[PDB]
Amino acid sequence: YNYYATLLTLLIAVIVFGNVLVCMAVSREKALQTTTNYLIVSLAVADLLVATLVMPWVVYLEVVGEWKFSRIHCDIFVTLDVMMCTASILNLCAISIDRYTAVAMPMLYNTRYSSKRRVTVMISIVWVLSFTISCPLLFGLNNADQNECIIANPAFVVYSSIVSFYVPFIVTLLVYIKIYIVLRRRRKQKEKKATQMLAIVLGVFIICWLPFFITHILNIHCDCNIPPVLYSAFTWLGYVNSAVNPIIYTTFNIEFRKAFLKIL
Amino acid sequence: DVQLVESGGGLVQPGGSRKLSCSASGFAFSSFGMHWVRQAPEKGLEWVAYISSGSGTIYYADTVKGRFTISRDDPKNTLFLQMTSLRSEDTAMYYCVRSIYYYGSSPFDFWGQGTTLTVSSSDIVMTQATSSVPVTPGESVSISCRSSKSLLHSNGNTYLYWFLQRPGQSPQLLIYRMSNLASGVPDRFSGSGSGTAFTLTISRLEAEDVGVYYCMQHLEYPLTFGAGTKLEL
Amino acid sequence: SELDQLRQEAEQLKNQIRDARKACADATLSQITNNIDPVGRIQMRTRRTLRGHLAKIYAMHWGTDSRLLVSASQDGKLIIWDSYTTNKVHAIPLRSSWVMTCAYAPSGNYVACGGLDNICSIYNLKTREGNVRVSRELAGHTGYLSCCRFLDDNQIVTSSGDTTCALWDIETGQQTTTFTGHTGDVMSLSLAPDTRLFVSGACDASAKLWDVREGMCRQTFTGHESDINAICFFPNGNAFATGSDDATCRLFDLRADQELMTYSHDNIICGITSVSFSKSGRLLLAGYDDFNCNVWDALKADRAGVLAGHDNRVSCLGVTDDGMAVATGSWDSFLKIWN
Amino acid sequence: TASIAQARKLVEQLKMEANIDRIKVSKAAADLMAYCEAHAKEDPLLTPVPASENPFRE
Amino acid sequence: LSAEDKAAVERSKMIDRNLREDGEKAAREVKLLLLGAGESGKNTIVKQMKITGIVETHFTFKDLHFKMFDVGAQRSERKKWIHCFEGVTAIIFCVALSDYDLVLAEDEEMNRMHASMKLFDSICNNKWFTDTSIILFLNKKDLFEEKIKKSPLTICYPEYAGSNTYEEAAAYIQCQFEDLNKRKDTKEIYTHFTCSTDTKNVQFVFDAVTDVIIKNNLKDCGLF
Ligand SMILES: CCCN(CCc1cccs1)[C@H]1CCc2c(O)cccc2C1
Repeated sequence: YNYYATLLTLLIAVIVFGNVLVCMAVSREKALQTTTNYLIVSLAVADLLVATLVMPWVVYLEVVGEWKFSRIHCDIFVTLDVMMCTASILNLCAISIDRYTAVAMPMLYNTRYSSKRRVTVMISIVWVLSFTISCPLLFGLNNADQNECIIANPAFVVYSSIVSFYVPFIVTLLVYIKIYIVLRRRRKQKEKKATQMLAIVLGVFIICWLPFFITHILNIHCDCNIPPVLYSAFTWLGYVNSAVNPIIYTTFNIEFRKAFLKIL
Repeated sequence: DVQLVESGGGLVQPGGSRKLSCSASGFAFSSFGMHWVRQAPEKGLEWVAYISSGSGTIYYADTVKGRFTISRDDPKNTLFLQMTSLRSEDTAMYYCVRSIYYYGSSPFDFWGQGTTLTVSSSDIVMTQATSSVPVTPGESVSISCRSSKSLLHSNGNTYLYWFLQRPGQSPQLLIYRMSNLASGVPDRFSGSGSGTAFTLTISRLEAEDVGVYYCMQHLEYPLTFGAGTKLEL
Repeated sequence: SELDQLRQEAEQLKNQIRDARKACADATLSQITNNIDPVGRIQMRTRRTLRGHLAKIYAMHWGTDSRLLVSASQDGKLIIWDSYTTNKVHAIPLRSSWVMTCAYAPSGNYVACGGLDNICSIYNLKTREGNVRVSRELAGHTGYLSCCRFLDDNQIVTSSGDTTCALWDIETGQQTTTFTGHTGDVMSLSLAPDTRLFVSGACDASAKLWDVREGMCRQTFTGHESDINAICFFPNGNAFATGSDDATCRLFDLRADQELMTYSHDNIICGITSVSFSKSGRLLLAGYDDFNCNVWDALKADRAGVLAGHDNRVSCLGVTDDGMAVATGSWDSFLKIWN
Repeated sequence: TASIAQARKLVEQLKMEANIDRIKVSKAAADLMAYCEAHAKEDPLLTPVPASENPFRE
Repeated sequence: LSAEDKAAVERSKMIDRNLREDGEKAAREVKLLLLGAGESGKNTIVKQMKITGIVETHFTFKDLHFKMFDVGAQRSERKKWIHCFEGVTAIIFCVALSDYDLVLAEDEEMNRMHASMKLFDSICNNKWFTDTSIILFLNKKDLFEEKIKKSPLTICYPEYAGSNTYEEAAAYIQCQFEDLNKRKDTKEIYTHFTCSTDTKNVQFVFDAVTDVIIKNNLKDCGLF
């Protein structure tokens, strides 16, 4: 299917482009090298390893409808799929905890000495936990067939989906609700922009990932068929978050607008 | 004045234990590296142990490594040396010695008055041209020392230290590298050398120049003294 | 009557000295140097970065040994650095954060620094105790200390926000001659190589020369627009350079009694904050608001190079007394040593 | 009153400065240039020393 | 590397360790200018908050250390020393409201209020303070509330509503100062009418500092 293969190929380029510009911008400007913006680089790197170590091979799998390689290549590839997606979702949760520190514990965010320790801890926990959740795939504990090596083992899929999405989603929703309890106790485009950012950011993280991690558990809990076009479309809608992420997390910040216009 | 006083030890049985102690006062002790040096009765100096300023970088001589532990308590300006399995060969006067390391500094520049300890019953060898020389005031003397390795380091400075011990005193720094005189030392003294062999010249002696002169090297731990030339009136 | 007569005599004498200066101005240093071989590109590179200050560096000075350098910052820490090996030789807690200036003695025994507390604190480095401590606080200035220079271990000259300079006996802790002739407040000192003369720049854009024992200004140089931030003597002692908020640098010769050269390039829009010559006298090095140092053939006034390495305002320069290197300090909190 | 004393002081300073011997700029410039040529071989920033002489080796 | 150079590198690391442990302290302090148009109630707020060259004062209130720089002893050219304070959290500024009908002692032409507006405009719209908020105390509240009954506010301004009640007069002073801010998006002026209870004046500094620091953090996060 050449048209679908073309549209799927264009998604790769958009995820690369946006996540490259944010890495360039934070690499250049000292005014951008704040606590959240290393976490936004870490997000953009997880989105790039989603774009490169995962996207082309999932696109080819979706185009040919079959798996062309040995189980060891699936163990590597799908460890990387689950890892880089989980590193992306955990980066959203880490940025949301950092933005909570920025408002609820504002002197700890402000202080250049201790905030570097916090970036170091939270970027490390993001990547270490994303590798940890994927590691059973590198041990080959996914029982999937070499004809079509999509993940098959139900207990792993449920636990991986829970700790990679439902937990960091509930924690992100909780802390972006706290950043609307504060910012609504402190206050009693204007500071309305902070609520507009919380609405856009949760809006995207619901819209892209919730349909996927719902269907990806429902395919186990229902004992039933799912439409392949729907299940694939929600899978792509998941990867679309890695295109949207750099756009939302940078193009709304005025110092990032300037840093992008210096490249562009 | 700057001071190093040493409540120290006394008699022990051989194979026994003692804690040497050196309370510093009148200076910023927390910033100094502290050595211990010792001197057996009517013999030359042995370096014993070291601690740097941060209480890291502890070192020992192989004769005491693992038997002695060197320790410090900067909130009390105090240095310790805890001595275990004391051999008859450990019978000596022990001197606590301060040292400070930075460009142009003089380490070993002040020495504690020393404690006796007495017992019941791989490195640069440094050596000196004689056991002693006869002297009178107003003469000039050229003491000399030899190193088993070139002490002239690749950074260009040469780690030969010269000390004078006057009769019954604790040692005093004369010159910290080949040619650099300490503070409190008169213009009589002047040192020089090729890099393996060296001299200390005393240009016009005074009666206070009587005593035993030790060269020492500081290129490598273990630190090693010569057996010192006496100048004898 | 009399005040207008004296104002007319001040106008008359100002007119007489500008005519006398224009009479002895028989050439320009640009004409005299038409035959000389140009410097070419001075591609210096950062051989060390000294990276221990945690706030804006405001001043630095070399020792005569040309290996140690002092630097001071808004951190309320003054650091002596081994420039050969990046070691902090000492770090000195100042009584105040506000360090507009520091200097380091011709024998390396003493350090001085000033600030927005008008006191020049003098620190003894080579104590019998191992910690650096204050010898004197030289308190008698009426405005912030902008510059310090030791003549020797027991005499320092200082300049201030009160429009004065002062020469102190560091033993008794008091001014000995005091120099008042500016009208703007005073921003920079340099000693002549003989240390009998000095020259200071002020926010009136006059540079004034003194003899430290005569107690009085010999000469006033006034070619600048705006305001002078920086001064250095040319190494022969017969000339000095000045850096201003007028983005030009200028070279003044004492025996010519006037400006010889004007170092400007049309895209430097911004103030010079510090100046030094190189040991031959052939290079001016000048530090800028626009985050770098320019380097100038001091005889031709062509820009010979750039020291591009700072990410905030260069606030300092010093060429070593042996000529081997140039340190640069900036508001980015790092020194960089270039060769 | 005091503005007259200040103007007398300023006039006396201008007179003291006017009396100074000032030499031809050609001679002043040529001596500045001639010192600068004479010390040219002694300046490691103007004419760099080889790496083994430089204390600031990388 | 020699036995002495290894101990000199150690010393350098000991210096760095303690030099960085001092930065870990100096970054937790809040840095404030204190400015005012001469004798302007400034010294009264300094003693309330505590109870040659620049005077620096320290206080901790609700578990937050402040360093306050009374620079008013530097009589000379701000253009050559005010750039020290670029890292200030907030300027504190003082005006005695009583200054509306007093005149400046060096010429007796201009009202002390207009002299303090010249200073407020001069510090406010300056390039070093472009992101730096101003806390603005209006100091001698009681003496202004008394004096305006005796002396109408039109003695200060050619343009006023002519209302001359204390509340609309005091709010017109605040309006006249906050109208000097040429960059109301990059910096907010936190005006306060100074009062006899020490902790009310200190709490306002703590509030405006905490709110400035939150608005600085939100500008880092991209929530602004
Ligand atoms: C859009 C992401 C799709 N991938 C699966 C790739 C495909 C599924 C169906 C056809 S091709 C998931 C697999 C499950 C999982 C997980 O449990 C936790 C965190 C991420 C992921 C990544």
